[PDB]
Amino acid sequence: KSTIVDFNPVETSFEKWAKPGQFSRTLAKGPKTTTWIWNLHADAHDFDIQTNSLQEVSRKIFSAHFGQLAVIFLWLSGMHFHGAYFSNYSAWLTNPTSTKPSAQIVWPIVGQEVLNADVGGNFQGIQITSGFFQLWRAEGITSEVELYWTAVGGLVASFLMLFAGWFHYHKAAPKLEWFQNVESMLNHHLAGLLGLGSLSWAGHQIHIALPINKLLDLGVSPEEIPLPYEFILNRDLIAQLYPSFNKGLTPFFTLNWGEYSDFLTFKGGLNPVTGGLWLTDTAHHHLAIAVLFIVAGHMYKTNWFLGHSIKTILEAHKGPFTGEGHKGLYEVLTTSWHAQLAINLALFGSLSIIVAHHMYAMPPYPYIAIDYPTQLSLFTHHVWIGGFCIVGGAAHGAIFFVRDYNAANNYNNLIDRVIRHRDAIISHLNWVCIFLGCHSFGLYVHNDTMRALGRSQDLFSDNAIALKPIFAQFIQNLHTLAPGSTAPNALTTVSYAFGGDVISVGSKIAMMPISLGTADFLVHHIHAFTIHVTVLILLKGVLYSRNSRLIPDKANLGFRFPCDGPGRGGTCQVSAWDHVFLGLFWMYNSISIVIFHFSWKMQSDVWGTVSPTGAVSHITGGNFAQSSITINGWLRDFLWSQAAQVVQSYGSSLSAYGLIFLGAHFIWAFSLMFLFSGRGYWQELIESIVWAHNKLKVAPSIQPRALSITQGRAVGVAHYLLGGIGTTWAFFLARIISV
Amino acid sequence: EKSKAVPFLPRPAALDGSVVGDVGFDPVGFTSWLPLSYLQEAEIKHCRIAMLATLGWIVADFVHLPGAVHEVSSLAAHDVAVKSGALAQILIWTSIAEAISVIAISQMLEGSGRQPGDFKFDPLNFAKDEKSLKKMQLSELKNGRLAMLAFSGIVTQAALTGHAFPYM
Amino acid sequence: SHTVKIYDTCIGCTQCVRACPTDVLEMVPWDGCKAGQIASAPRTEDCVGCKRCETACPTDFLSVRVYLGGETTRSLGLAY
Amino acid sequence: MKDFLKYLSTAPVLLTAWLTFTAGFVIEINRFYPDALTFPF
Amino acid sequence: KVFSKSVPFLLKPAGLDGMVGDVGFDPLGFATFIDIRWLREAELKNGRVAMLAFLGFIVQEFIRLPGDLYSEPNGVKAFFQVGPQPLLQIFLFCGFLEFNMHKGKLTQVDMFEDGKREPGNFGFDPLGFGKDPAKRERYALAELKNGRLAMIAIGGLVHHALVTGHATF
Amino acid sequence: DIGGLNPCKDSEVFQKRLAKTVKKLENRLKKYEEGTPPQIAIQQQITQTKQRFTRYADSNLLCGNDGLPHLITDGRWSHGSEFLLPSILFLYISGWIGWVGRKYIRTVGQTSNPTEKEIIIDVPLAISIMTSGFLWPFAAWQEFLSGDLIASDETITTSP
Ligand code: CLA
Ligand code: CLA
Ligand code: CLA
Ligand code: CLA
Ligand SMILES: CC(/C=C/C=C(C)/C=C/[C@@]12O[C@]1(C)C[C@@H](O)CC2(C)C)=C\C=C\C=C(C)\C=C\C=C(C)\C=C\[C@@]12O[C@]1(C)C[C@@H](O)CC2(C)C
Ligand SMILES: CC(/C=C/C=C(C)/C=C/[C@@]12O[C@]1(C)C[C@@H](O)CC2(C)C)=C\C=C\C=C(C)\C=C\C=C(C)\C=C\[C@@]12O[C@]1(C)C[C@@H](O)CC2(C)C
Ligand SMILES: CC1=C(C/C=C(\C)CCC[C@H](C)CCC[C@H](C)CCCC(C)C)C(=O)c2ccccc2C1=O
Ligand code: SF4
Repeated sequence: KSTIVDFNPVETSFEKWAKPGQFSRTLAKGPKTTTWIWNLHADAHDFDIQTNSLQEVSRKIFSAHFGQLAVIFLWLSGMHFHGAYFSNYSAWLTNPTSTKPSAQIVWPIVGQEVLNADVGGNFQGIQITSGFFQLWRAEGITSEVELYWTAVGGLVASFLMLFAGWFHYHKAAPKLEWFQNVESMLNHHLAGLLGLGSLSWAGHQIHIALPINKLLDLGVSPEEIPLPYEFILNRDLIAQLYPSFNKGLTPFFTLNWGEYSDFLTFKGGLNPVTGGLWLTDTAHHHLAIAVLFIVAGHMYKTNWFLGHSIKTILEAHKGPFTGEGHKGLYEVLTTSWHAQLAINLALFGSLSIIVAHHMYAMPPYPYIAIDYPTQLSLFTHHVWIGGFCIVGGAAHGAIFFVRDYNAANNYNNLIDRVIRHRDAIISHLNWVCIFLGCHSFGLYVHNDTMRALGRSQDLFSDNAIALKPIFAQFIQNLHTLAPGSTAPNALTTVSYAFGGDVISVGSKIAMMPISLGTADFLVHHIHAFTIHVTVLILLKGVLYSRNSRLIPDKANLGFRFPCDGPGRGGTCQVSAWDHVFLGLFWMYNSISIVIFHFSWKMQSDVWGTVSPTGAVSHITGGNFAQSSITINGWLRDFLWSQAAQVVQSYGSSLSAYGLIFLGAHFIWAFSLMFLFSGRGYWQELIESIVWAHNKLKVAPSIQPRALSITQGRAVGVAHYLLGGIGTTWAFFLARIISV
Repeated sequence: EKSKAVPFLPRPAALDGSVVGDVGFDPVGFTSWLPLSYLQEAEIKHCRIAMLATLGWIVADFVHLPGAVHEVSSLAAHDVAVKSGALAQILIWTSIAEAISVIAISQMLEGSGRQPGDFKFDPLNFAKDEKSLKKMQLSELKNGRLAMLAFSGIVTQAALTGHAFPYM
Repeated sequence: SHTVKIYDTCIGCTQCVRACPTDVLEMVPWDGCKAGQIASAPRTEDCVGCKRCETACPTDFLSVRVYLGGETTRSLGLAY
Repeated sequence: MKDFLKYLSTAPVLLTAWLTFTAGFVIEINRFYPDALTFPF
Repeated sequence: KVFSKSVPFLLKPAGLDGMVGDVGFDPLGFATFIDIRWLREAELKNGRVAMLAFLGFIVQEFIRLPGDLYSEPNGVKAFFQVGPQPLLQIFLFCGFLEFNMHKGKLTQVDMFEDGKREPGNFGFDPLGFGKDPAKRERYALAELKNGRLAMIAIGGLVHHALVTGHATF
Repeated sequence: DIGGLNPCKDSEVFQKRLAKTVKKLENRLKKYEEGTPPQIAIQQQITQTKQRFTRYADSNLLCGNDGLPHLITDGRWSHGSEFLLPSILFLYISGWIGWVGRKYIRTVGQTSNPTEKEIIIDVPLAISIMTSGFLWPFAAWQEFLSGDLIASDETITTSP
């Protein structure tokens, strides 16, 4: 009878496994039409409509989190197992600059063995662009046995998380008060999870990754490198590489932290041997992060007369312009899972995009900057994940507004005041979007039409009307001057992208000053415009989710509904879901432009080879500066030019990329059937098909119905995203692996 | 209260007295969330398997079947027997027995009345009344636990030091 | 303004009237069904055409039918 | 094992098992007799 | 609880009661989700085919027919040397037999739909063995046991020919 | 011969294709070492390529001017193994599938809960029906004769 958990709440039985739709009150009666099948999967994780108790929803969410973490652990275990058994990691360790990472071999069936490429190191397989080899090298993993043991540990951890989810749904489910301890949860997630994870990783780096990687960079082969445990039992194997361990932990406890400058450095730049960040800098960074997060975890009052109450902090932040201020926000975020999901997903996607930027900007792994496929894939993948997560955060903000928003509890607070002037916000955001689009894109079109008319001096180019990004160049200058002036204890700039020397590893450029000209001005304003339009769609969905001048009772129709009818001139897509659908489209557009800008700019003005005398030759040859300012330039010098490797991949080991290119084109075009058409035509065609089936006595008892309007839109957008992202995926991968 | 094995720990609350080899040893409470019959069947299966395994390991390090394939130590016999297909036959017949076991354990858990580990295999008698059956069940459980620990030690020592039958 | 017609298949279940967002339909006495009531459309000038009325109709092919016609600031749902 | 067998009788599990078996025997026919453009007879 | 006579640690299977080979052997419960009459018909037909095929092995390796085609003591290699023409004629003749012996109703859903069909009872008894009902049950049990043994032996002989290649001897 | 094509056994471009593929595979084989699994895999690729080309040559296959086997599907039994025999095989298999599906639909359509037995298949009855589809050509031309294959006027029709 614990005060935090309920014991044996749900019986572990297979009876409900044999009753599909048991969770829903409407679906429990059984299918009558094929719409029931689709409704079954669309409501599976909508725990809000399955129970009327916040406690049950919270417990379901907790167990679902455990299942998700078990799935993630299984995926990581699979990655490590493939590295251990079906990879050339050992060969890549001895030749990182000449062996391509491969960790998946393809069975010899139907002639598909051509996919096993010549990745080097007496190996055949698919080249890997996830950068696991570089990460494992940065971890100090020098043998495939360690990868096997990490895979075994991942399997054990996945089983543990599965057992935890089962235990906390069926044997000991926490109570609502336990879930609502946001102060305790924040304290623990900030100190324990974040800070202690940073501290543990700093310890691992210092004791395992720092010596092993230093020996690897010195040229010591992985076979004669001591086993990682020997660096702990023997204080002399690590005190030779870093002659500060001879003093032990006495400098730490005597506040003489200057003695540890051997392995806790602040250098900046990149390791000249590997092209990645100095691992001493990384260990010092993780140590500082650990201390900062542990300190930050002692902020909120949990169980003693010590710390802050988030309710008292929020309620004190009022103002003349904001009425009641943040009063009621604590109740909103402690009684609505959707609001927490909105905030967490938005910040999580933004964090993913920031991670993507800082990855290539400052390569943190050895021999990852010179693996161009890995860098391109990591950036594009993380930016895509960030965009999807941001759209999801907007969607769940809209869901909270529709479902969990209480008008009485939010009288004259920030949420109320935002809804009260939603018109002004949306109208000014509309004006900003029109201004930004007009300018950015019409400058592009003006360049295109001036070039087409033979007026080269009328373009918005560097040798013409020039739009120099002076503000960004000022920041670039400030960073390259930071070491010794504003960061006096730095030896080198944080990233060579801001300026400095060309860093090359094995005649391949790792990082180099990224010059910003009029071409970068236009593409940056294109980014701003696309982001603003996506924000416009999502914010219009969130703010007008409850009511509008069209439908004053839109909240009574729910978050997900197709329309209110053909009246009022037509009320299609007025939902808030139909705004997360359009916003998904515009996020695809924005992220596609972002990754295109990254790919072309890097290939044209960063990546390449360096001659022995210091001459820099890039992959494309600097065509970004003069040919990325017109739409015809993007079509020809980027799309047409770099699509050559994809279309000429047939018969080679990259033929799978051409096949996926074609299939993604097919899927993207397939989406337009659902996006352009309507439900009535398909229902009436199914009518004649059903007539034929009845004529042959083969009409199913479950009456076949065309997909609902909302499901038609969902299928269309899912296929559109899959096709477009897969086309860009195949194009990028084939292009950057070939060259 | 105050289980027999660990006198300072409470009785596991699922093992009162009515099981052979029940000294109240369950400190981590495995019986609190798993069926007792299931755990008993698993323990008896492990006991029998490890008894056969210990006897086979010790004997095969002394006596070899005729043939060049059977001329390896028990430590290295796994990779040789799997290549020759010797372990494939054992796998096939063990899988047949284990499918019949799936049926048997399911029936035992859903009623029936079959005692855990009771396959009624008794060509000779060796157990005529309840008392003899209980005594022999206790002997089987104790010998099986001893053989499980013994096989564990044998394998660990042989892997550590590639020695013959004395694995010291 | 749109046109709304009521047909004698009306069972007088009132679901159309209580679904109209602009108070177009009302229940009037009748002798053609058990409930003794039939829907009426005396305020079609306020009809917006949202067709919520016939989404709540349980009869086989509807007893209230909305025919979209000429548009008006009331029928277009214009707050401006 | 009365409701578990009923769960295995559901449409998704049965379709997954049948399609896995179907792809399996197709792939194995194409392994043992590869590159079959015409009827073997 | 009764418990099976064959598998003594398992409950007695259902649906086998009035049969001529009941030893309570059905651990997987195949008689619960498959018609027992169809199962006995299939068991009897498989057994009879296996018996004929085992006798065919033993005679083929010994006697054989005159001709170049019929000159392989190994049954597995004889299946290939004989060519498709003699085998397809056997296939068509067996099909004709199947059609005429079951009188049209050949499938699991069609056979035993009307009942009145003892499993495995084709009425084939020209030599008259089986007029006495006392020995009829013993003959049925002997046929079942011989059929099962011949299924095991037919598999054994076929796989011996595959792993060795010469003959059975 | 038929349509101006020539047998692949006498098509020079066919042998040129075989030689070029083998040469590419051998050049790939040259960059690996000894009896290592990559060399074994490439050698297996070469052997399979040679076997496939030899089988296509000795298969009554007509090759065009590009040295690729062309299919003669006008209906002649001479090239009957290209389309006609696979056509018969597919017709048998697909008729089997359709027949067992229709039989299952009609069988569970006369029970108390027909819709339940469509998401939760009656595996015993499903297995019973599925193995009975080998007589689908005969069953179809025994149910059409009895009028049990086609509905007449209980089928629904739209307003016009
Ligand atoms: C220092 C203590 C601590 C630590 C380390 C964590 C760590 C975590 N919590 Mg958590 N939590 C804590 C205290 C702590 N919590 C307290 C005091 C409360 C009550 C207010 C909660 C309430 C809470 C909820 C409601 C949820 C989490 C979730 C999570 C996970 C976030 C997912 C993630 O980042 O993946 C990082 C993953 C890893 C690093 C993998 C290794 C982590 C393992 C599992 C250690 C977990 C520590 C655990 C608390 C120890 C208890 C053991 C048990 C025998 C008592 C993460 C594993 C979320 C989640 O995913 O649910 C499962 C979630 O929904 N926590
Ligand atoms: C932490 C992440 C997270 C979480 C927990 C949720 C959770 C939820 N969301 Mg949500 N969402 C997210 C991210 C997340 N979402 C993101 C990133 C987006 C932007 C795309 C959305 C957009 C969104 C909408 C628009 C809606 C939800 C809804 C819901 C609720 C019901 C979900 C459900 O039943 O789906 C069950 C799961 C499915 C139906 C799976 C569908 C399969 C997907 C679409 C295709 C995946 C393809 C995959 C990549 C493989 C393709 C490869 C190909 C080759 C085969 C639930 C509370 C719905 C709701 O009513 O909320 C109350 C709703 O209307 N969400
Ligand atoms: C190439 C196709 C295309 C184009 C041009 C646009 C253009 C636009 N969309 Mg978009 N959209 C598209 C495809 C496209 N969309 C698709 C496929 C979808 C489906 C998901 C959407 C969904 C969508 C939504 C949901 C929203 C938009 C919005 C917008 C507008 C953003 C404001 C802006 O930049 O206006 C400026 C106009 C342009 C940049 C177009 C070119 C104008 C030129 C360059 C300058 C002026 C030329 C001059 C006047 C010509 C005069 C001569 C002539 C008379 C002969 C803009 C009109 C948002 C909106 O309403 O606006 C705020 C919005 O909310 N779109
Ligand atoms: C866990 C049980 C087990 C397992 C997995 C093995 C496995 C192995 N034994 Mg072994 N063995 C066992 C028990 C076992 N033995 C016992 C109990 C004895 C004592 C009689 C022996 C005596 C023995 C000898 C003398 C030799 C092996 C050898 C070998 C290796 C290859 C040949 C072979 O399978 O053995 C053949 C096994 C036998 C000839 C005797 C087995 C007698 C069985 C185990 C007792 C009856 C149990 C019963 C049949 C259970 C029915 C199972 C049910 C599912 C139907 C192989 C690694 C050979 C080798 O390569 O040595 C390195 C070898 O020369 N074993
Ligand atoms: C004998 C047998 C079963 C016999 C049972 C008999 C007779 C009794 C039956 C009856 O009493 C019952 C039950 C009930 C009665 O009402 C009926 C009768 C009839 C009276 C099964 C054999 C079963 C035999 C089996 C399973 C053999 C498997 C062999 C394998 C797998 C060999 C593999 C290899 O040869 C390869 C493939 C390649 C090599 O290089 C490597 C290896 C590994 C050696
Ligand atoms: C495995 C097997 C039987 C296994 C039996 C087992 C395990 C029995 C175990 C038990 O009995 C015991 C031990 C004790 C009992 O108390 C309990 C049980 C449990 C009941 C039979 C295989 C039986 C296998 C058989 C019958 C295979 C026949 C193959 C034929 C005819 C092949 C013909 C071809 O191969 C050629 C000739 C040329 C090819 O190219 C073309 C074709 C046509 C494919
Ligand atoms: C075609 C179409 C239908 C009909 C589509 C239906 C009935 C979907 C049928 C799906 C089948 C029955 C199952 C899916 C079969 C696929 C082969 C499985 C997916 C492939 C896997 C690899 C995922 C609509 O209902 C509809 C509604 C609104 C707007 C546009 C449309 C629309 O375009
Ligand atoms: S159906 Fe399509 S068009 Fe007609 S109302 Fe609903 S959404 Fe608007």
